[PDB]
Amino acid sequence: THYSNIEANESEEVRQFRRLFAQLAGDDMEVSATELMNILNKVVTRHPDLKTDGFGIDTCRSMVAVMDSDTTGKLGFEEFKYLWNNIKRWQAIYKQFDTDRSGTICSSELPGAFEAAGFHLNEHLYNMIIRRYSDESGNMDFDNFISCLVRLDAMFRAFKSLDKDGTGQIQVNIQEWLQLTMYS
Amino acid sequence: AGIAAKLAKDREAAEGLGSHERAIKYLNQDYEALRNECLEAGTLFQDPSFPAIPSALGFKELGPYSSKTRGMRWKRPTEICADPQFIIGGATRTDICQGALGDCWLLAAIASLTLNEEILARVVPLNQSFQENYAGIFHFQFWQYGEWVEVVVDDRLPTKDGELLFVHSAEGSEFWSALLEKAYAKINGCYEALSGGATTEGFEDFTGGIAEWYELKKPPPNLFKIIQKALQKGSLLGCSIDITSAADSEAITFQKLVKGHAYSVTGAEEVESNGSLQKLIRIRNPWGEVEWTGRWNDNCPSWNTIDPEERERLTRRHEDGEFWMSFSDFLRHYSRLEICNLTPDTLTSDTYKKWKLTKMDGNWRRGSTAGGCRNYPNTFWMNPQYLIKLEEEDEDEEDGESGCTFLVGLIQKHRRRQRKMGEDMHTIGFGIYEVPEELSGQTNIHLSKNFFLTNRARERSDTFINLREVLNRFKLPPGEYILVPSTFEPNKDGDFCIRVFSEKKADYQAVDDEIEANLEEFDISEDDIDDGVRRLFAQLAGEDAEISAFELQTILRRVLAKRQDIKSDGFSIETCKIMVDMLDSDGSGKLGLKEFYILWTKIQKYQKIYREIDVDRSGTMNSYEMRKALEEAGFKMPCQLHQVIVARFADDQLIIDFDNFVRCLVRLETLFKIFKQLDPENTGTIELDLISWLCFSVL
Repeated sequence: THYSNIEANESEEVRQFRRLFAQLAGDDMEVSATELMNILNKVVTRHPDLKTDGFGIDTCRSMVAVMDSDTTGKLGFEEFKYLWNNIKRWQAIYKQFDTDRSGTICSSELPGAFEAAGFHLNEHLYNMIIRRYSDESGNMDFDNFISCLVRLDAMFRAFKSLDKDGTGQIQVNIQEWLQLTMYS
Repeated sequence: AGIAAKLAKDREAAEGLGSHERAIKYLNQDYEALRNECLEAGTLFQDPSFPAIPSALGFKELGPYSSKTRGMRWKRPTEICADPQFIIGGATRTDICQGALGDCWLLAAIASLTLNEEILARVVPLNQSFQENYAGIFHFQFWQYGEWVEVVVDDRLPTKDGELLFVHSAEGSEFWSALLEKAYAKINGCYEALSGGATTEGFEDFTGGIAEWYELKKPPPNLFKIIQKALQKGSLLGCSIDITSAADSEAITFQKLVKGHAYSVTGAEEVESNGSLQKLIRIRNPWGEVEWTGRWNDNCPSWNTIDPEERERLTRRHEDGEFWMSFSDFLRHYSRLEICNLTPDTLTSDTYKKWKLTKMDGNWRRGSTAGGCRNYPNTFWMNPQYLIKLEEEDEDEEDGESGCTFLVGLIQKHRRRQRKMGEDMHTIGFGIYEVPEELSGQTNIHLSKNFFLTNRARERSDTFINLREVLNRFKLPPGEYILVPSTFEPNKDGDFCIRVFSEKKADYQAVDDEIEANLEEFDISEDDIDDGVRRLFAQLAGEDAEISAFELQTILRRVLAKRQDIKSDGFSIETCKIMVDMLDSDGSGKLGLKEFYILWTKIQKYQKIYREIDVDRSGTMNSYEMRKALEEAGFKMPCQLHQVIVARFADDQLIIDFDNFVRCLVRLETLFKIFKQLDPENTGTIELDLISWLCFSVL
């Protein structure tokens, strides 16, 4: 019937997200990669103090895939709150390391940021994230920054999920391997 | 969230979670833990997942603005009766009744559990009381689409004026049916979620069994045997009477009621009456009261009419709900459903025959596995596929050729849209075809369009209905068959469970493609490339032959797409960074000359493959055409993997353009070589520490 799920401890932002969700899905309360994209490219793009051009489709797709457990290609409502919380959080740290608004963050400035974002990577992972996300120069704009961190955190959770006993190790067949690596 | 969660869960299920023994724990609540906790603090459980608020009752129909749920107090049994008994011994009759807000169907399913002590103890753990370690918490087991979920609940019950509003025992001091109902209300989300419900639905939810129903004004010409094989199989058979527009008549020597009161079929014997042979059906009124002229009508004193005490002493033995009317009973009773219990249902008691069970699980996903009906042959062959194998046929003497009987039930899982039960149901059905031979597709091949095209079905789906489970009892000769579960129309996402009750063993597999990958054996070199790419390439490389992923892009865009942006012209950087990772065996981030011509060539083998499919200078490929595009590309995969590809690179218009088709194939070829290399001994698995997983998890 009329949309339910009532918390009484709503918020400004979220509920507008929530209203958007229903206006596009409703009781389904699910959004796609493109629908999401639009939903993020406003509460992140509208700020005259954050230099970014918005999230790329691939970013949203990775946003949708990592929070999607059934592989339906749709981001849930509740899974959005986890992510957007993390996003409204990494945006924070972002502008700390980009206080001269240029739409990207200085090459050797990024470590402080990752160390700050709650991710202290080792030699090679830092190499991995640069190769993969650093643009041309070796700098990084908010889009890759957020995506990287979304995909990163989710690969910590993924590991810990397949490592219940706690061996800091994990065994996967090829089915799983591919699903884990293709759906991220 | 994410497959590492579902894979993790799939492992658990495989190890035993969701099984009656390891029932899944709803909302991570622990009955013992929570009870222990309250046991300790000397307090009572107040469920945090099911508040004694209006939302538990409903959403303004049994909801918060509405009078129905106004001024009513949630009382526990402690207050309701003097010696609150949860349950009681053998309990002859059954005096359970609805409240001014309950539902008729409810009492039917719940009452049906009192017919068997063993089958009630399965939904409602008997180890519960209000005397020893009360704390105010009870638990129950509900079977949810192929799996058992344990549910916790506090004994707070909705009462207005001080009486139970929902199900309750009229006499007694027993409250297990009250709390069994609140529990079922909780796992459905709302007490008002139970409305619209069907007893066939509650049977299976309270059983694990498969309930097949039959309209009695047009039953099977083999319904008696049907009734007999079930009765000797401990099945819970339930017949009812219809209430059609104030329908309360006699219809023949048959009494005067036409009330919709649920009865059970506990007996069915065929007896020789003066040489005639009478098929009798023993009914039992779950509440007790008899009220049925005769004993068995038709010149009734037929217990002396050539019917020896050698069978007369058998009848009229029991107590409570003692009827035995003639099968011609069809006059009255408008309906009948039997829950055909699963193997473990009976505590291994050799008492009743047992069904053979083999359930599966599947998904339907838009642009991949959402095939549709046999009505849409373009996409049909894309639904998951299975194998039914029959060898040992049924046992009775002789009746209608063939042999092997199998009761197939296909059920659809829920998906944040069904506010109640019975609603927002997809129209589901399934088709059965017989294996013409295939020892290749015996389990390791996925049947394409061509097979269902040259292959008729047999009895298959009788029509795609719009309900929770669609049934179909069969009896096909001893062989091998393929079941293709689906909805009617394509693109209808959904999960499902396809079980199988056969009187005899039946090998049931999940016929699909193995994860295969086989393409180029590009043995390197410098020569033979013919100084062709050599010349103009080396020219593009600043110095030796290295070209980074950012260089690869601009370079590859000058070639393809002719240069007019729109519909992704050239190759996105993720694609390019992917095309580098696939050949950069060191970490330079740039590509040499051998591992560049490789890219150039393998790419040429992608355009040809994209257009050989997308006949139209539109630069747009449909989804369903991927399984086949990944085919002539070296890779094959099971349904899951096809689902993620489409869910990762497809458009909302179910389209995957060339760029996403290329990163997809390159991203995909890379991981195969990573696993294959980590696994030379071909053990089928790979070990990895977090760091390793991190080096790898970031493409």
